[PDB]
Amino acid sequence: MVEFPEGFVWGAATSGPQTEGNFHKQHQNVFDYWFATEPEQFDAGVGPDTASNFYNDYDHDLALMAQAGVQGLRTSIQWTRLIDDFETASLNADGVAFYNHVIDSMLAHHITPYINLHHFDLPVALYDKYHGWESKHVVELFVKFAEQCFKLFGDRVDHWYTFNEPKVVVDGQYLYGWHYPQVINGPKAVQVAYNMNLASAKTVARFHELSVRPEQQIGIILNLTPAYAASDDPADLAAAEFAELWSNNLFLDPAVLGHFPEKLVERLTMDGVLWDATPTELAIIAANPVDSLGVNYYHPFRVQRPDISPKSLQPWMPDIYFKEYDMPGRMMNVDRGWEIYPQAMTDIARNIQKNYGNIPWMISENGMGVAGEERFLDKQGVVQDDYRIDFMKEHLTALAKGIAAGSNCQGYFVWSGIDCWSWNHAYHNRYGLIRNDIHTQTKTLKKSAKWFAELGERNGF
Amino acid sequence: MVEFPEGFVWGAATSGPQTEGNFHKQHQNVFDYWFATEPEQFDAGVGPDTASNFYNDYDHDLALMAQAGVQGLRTSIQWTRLIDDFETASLNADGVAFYNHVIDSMLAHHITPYINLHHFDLPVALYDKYHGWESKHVVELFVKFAEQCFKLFGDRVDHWYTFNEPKVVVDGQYLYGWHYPQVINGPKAVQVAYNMNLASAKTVARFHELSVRPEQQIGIILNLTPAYAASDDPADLAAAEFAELWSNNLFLDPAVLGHFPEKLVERLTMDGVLWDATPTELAIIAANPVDSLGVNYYHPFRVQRPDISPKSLQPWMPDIYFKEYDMPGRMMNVDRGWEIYPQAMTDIARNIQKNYGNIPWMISENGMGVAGEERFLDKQGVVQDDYRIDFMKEHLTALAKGIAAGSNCQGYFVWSGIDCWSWNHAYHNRYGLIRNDIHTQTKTLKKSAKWFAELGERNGF
Repeated sequence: MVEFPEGFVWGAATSGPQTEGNFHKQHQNVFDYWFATEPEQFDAGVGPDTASNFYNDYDHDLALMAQAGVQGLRTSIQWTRLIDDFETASLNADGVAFYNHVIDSMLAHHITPYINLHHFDLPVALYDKYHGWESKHVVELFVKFAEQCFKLFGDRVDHWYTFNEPKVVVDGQYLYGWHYPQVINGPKAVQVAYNMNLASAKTVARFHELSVRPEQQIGIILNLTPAYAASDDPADLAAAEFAELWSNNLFLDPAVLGHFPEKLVERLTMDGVLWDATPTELAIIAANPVDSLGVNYYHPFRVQRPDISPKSLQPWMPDIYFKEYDMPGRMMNVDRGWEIYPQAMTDIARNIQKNYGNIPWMISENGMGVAGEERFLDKQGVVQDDYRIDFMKEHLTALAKGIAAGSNCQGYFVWSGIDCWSWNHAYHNRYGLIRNDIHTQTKTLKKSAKWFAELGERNGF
Repeated sequence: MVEFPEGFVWGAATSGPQTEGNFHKQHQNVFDYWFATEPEQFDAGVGPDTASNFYNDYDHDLALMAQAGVQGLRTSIQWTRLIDDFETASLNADGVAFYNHVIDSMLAHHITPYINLHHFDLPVALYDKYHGWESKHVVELFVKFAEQCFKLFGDRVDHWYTFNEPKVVVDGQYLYGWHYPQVINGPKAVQVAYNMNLASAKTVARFHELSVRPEQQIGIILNLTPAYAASDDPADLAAAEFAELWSNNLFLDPAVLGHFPEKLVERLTMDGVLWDATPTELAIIAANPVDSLGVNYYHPFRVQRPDISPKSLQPWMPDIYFKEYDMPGRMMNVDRGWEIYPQAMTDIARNIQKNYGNIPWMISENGMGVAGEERFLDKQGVVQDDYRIDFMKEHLTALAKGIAAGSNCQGYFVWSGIDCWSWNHAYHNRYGLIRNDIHTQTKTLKKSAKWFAELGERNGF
């Protein structure tokens, strides 16, 4: 009734920081330090020190994911676990040993590894010493960490990603207080977006200098969620224009086309907040676009005119040009606060096909987070998460229309395999096909896990 | 808006004698002896013995030059420091170690070495024993010295020069009294100019027999300022034609074309002052042209007829055919007594392009000297030397339009990187991107140093 291309990958996505726990980890990332000093900023004071116990229980957790139909698992390597000295990227022997264990264990459970290098987990010491992603020297230290990952694990990992959602690092660390250091500074944010695009292009370049087999490829993972104008009012259309350039093109265009979006550069310049770039850096970005795209999609983005004129006396923010809009009658993931709009999948697919060379891409994250899932347990402690199955069906239906129209989508990864630690929200909302009882770290397939395994067997539903 | 070829080298120029100091040097060059016996001939009694302390401070000095944007550094090895016995070019172990330290330090700071073999520093013992450059035996001893440099340092130096401006040695030692021994004798000057051309050619032959890598190449550094005639009257046109042949073709033609300028030798012959040359020597000159050209430009050269007839009874001098002329309305460096005329660089570029097979060449010196620069210190001890930036801006604009017309210019070297000892003028005028407080040997980047680094980054301005 709804079928998918031959070879389509059915996978799951997590990250190191949200699964491993902090057991024996050498360095604190910014979230580790945030929790150590202000535990009250986290749901129930549950931080990342244990998370979903993946450091200790990886082998059996991978077996459960394989049970759940996870043919590919995408997670991340922590800079703060792998590296001893950041300046030279010397190696923490115990951390290298741990990532070889989980990659080997993925293979033994017949899971294809997809390895992302960075997922919101900047080392706090590099923020204290250089201001983190503001520093083009920190950019270089990142590339040297990437180089080690490629040399250590490239022999049995084909599929890599530089970053998960750099835009969330920019927004979170420098615009809205979501991430420690909670800086609130538009111009810095512009430089950080620049610096992270540059780090990604420099990592792509080093990846291909070091690759040995043709099937090795490196990509990036972004939100491509479209900006719908609230109305056809010119002021709402103009707000949606800028929201689109700034939330999507800022990263999509340099990663895939090789250059920054022309209209955005012009607006940033006119406002006096343009990044500092050099011709040599821009040439690196132009010469090393990603091999593939990971699309994270959860909810649409709707936007109307700003309440006050953008020429008002205020600190510069991208938000001076647009304000978020609530559509009456929207479908809502309420205990979460997000709109549910599957059709955006189709728009994204068409946009990639028409405007971005129909580059090979995957849905790298799609999922629904729900609170208090103990209420939906049945007589055997199996969460009856039909809502999650229906949510997956609605978005997969939309995806398949994009594919039949000709968009080069090659896989679908659910967020997430096993309930994992959702930053300051901790375990308030669950996303997994597999429930984790975090008091005992005992995990059990949900109803959606068996549906997912069957979806992969029939390559459809 | 003014841009340069890809690969363009942004560099700085100095010399051994003007930077090192005489710390532990085995031999006196002619300037050393001259300061030791008549220190009253040097500005403020400041001599060569400490200079800018490069012998003791080279590593930090190079680090400072690297942050000033010095991509290649051109300096010189002293005959009087490297060599123990001149007759066999046996080695002084401490001198060898010193120059390996310097060269290694350059590569460690990512500065490409450009090594010149001679910069006005004839060993004084060789003047006393053979009358120096008048002696073809001394020519042979220079070649034995050069051979040693190539063998010692050829493994990690690609770019060489035989001489910095032999013309200044001819002029200074044998015409106008600028250099000890201060001989005033036209006929000897003519022989010394022949001998040094021969010494350069023999050194080029020795270089290529010893070369290991195709990248290795050796040139000569000349001043090629054109002789602008004061007017169109034939007496003025005649004066300028000879001034051109004498001050430029005398060295350019044998160095690049492999033969001497015929209308010049004809006049030296008719005046009975021609050098003594053998056919075998002339064969060496023709068989070993240079691989490249270093051009020194500072100010134009304007010329009018001589006040009396060249037939008058008087000692033969090149000047009997021309007199320098001062053009009304000239743009002046009124403190230093130099006219500013950046258009001459465009003329040089065109002459090399049209008449010397567009041989690869660089601006090996260009710069502006200013006295009493403490007048422009900020509150943090940084010279505000905007005049120097504008000087560079004007000459680089002229340089670029020569490159646009097709001239094969590949680099631009500032005189100088660090303030250095300008012979009898000592430290009266400062040329550097980097100030030296000569009493303490404490060096500080000037404003122009920051403006030189960014220029290298844009490869333009």
